[PDB]
Amino acid sequence: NQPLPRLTVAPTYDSAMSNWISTTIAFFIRVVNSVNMTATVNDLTRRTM
Amino acid sequence: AYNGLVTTVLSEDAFPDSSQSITHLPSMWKCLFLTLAGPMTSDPHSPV
Repeated sequence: NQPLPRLTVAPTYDSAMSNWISTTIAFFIRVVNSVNMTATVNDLTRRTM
Repeated sequence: AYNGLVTTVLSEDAFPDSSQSITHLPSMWKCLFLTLAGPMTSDPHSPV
């Protein structure tokens, strides 16, 4: 955590929660593009995933 | 003339609250009307 500011705030990716959200999504993309899903799932429905 | 018997001071509703930032325009407009009505008051703590 960090103390609050009284300047105007804006969504930022610096926050740890954001980092956690980013890594899991990034990691899953690797699950979708793994060999365990390349052989079964069609490629056109893998780019949507 | 009657300073020391009654001192006219700025109102407690005149100052902007501590929390609002200067980015809020009506809270900085109450700071302009306060600095101009500053030395008219006979409070010696008015210039602080």
